[PDB]
Amino acid sequence: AQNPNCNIMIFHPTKEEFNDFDKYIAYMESQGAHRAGLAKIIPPKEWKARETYDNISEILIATPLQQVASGRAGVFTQYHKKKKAMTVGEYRHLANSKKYQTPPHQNFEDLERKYWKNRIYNSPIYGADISGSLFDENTKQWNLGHLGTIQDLLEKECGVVIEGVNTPYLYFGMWKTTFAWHTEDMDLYSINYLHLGEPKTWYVVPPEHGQRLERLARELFPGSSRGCGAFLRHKVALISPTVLKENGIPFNRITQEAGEFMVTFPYGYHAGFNHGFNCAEAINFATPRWIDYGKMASQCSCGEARVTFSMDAFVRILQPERYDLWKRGQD
Ligand SMILES: O=C(O)CNC(=O)C(=O)O
Ligand SMILES: [Mg+2]
Ligand code: NI
Ligand SMILES: [Zn+2]
Repeated sequence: AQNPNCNIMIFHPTKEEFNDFDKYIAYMESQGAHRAGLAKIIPPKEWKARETYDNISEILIATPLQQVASGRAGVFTQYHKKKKAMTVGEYRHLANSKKYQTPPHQNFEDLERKYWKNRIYNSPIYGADISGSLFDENTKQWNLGHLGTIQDLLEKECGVVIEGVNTPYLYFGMWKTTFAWHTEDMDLYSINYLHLGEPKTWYVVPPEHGQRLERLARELFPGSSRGCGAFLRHKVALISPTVLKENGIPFNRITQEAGEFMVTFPYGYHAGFNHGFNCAEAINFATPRWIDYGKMASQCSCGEARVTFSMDAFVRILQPERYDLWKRGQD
């Protein structure tokens, strides 16, 4: 069995190996990469996502989200308070202001220590979940707006044609902006490209151990757990590395830098934070190996998780017993 300790693997494809996206995912899996839940892919030196980032300031962040925490430093939830619209140039200036800018630090480990010590005492503003792409149309390799769609994969594997579309999302971050512990919708893969700016630190639980994280979360967030049998689908709970280690939960960590891709694998729980002003692009995708995870994915039916149009068909076809209850949650 490849990668039996479930370590995060880092790949360096050549320009020739970068042509065929599906083939390279399957290669990484042949080497055991999925067992970690997360892999890093450094593009060949010949590749670029676009020519420059000099002209992005007029993108609009229609609903910036202020991330307000509650709890203790290592065990907390966050809620998202909606703020007035601002442009990417306005948000970058805000991120760089004395109130929001990254503090002085020695290295990534010192900054990580400061994040976990101090996150809860501040409310950073995240420009998350913005439909769109920064890949040039002429970039043919690993262009997250040109991937094979999840609806086409379901149709190729299972024969059933379904409605829905699959497009990328932009994330504009600042110091301390946070992504809570989650797996993807329907335990899909995700791919994330960090276009510019400061790093993103990731934490991940191997898929084979995801239920250990769920049991810890039910203990640490006991009211939330009574409210919903899949409350991590709400994407609000944070648990620090120190707390995970104290409770014996297997995990790994890695920092992504500008110019690098990360792939999350089906049922790989992940969480993390941004180091300073940045911009990432991400999208969900599927492969044949996903289908079995989709069939078994938990679902929130309490009403909180509220998701895209295109998840309807995935539930309806892969989980017909759950469909009626889940759809009530959506309505
Ligand atoms: O970058 C973020 O805020 C969150 N990203 C992801 O969870 C992902 O790419 O799967
Ligand atoms: Mg612009
Ligand atoms: Ni994710
Ligand atoms: Zn719920």
